Amino acid sequence: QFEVQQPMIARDGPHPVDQPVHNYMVKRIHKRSLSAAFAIASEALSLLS
Amino acid sequence: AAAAAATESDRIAGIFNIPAGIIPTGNVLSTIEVCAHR
Repeated sequence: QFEVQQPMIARDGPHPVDQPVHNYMVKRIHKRSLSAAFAIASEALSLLS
Repeated sequence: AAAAAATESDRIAGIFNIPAGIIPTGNVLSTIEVCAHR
């Protein structure tokens, strides 16, 4: 959630007044992952026993 | 400096139904919102 406000200028002449503007931007969170390979031989298990 | 009168600005804030004791005149740091959906 971001709320952003935009500055304006007080003006005159043959133009009606303009309204200040809010903007409410939202971005959805993008999920990802990574993994890597890591192998252990059998005899190591044999020795851990 | 002052620009439009700070006392006048605070009075104008007060009269229009806002009971703002002190109108900030400086740097304001709010908290970004993180919304989670589970």
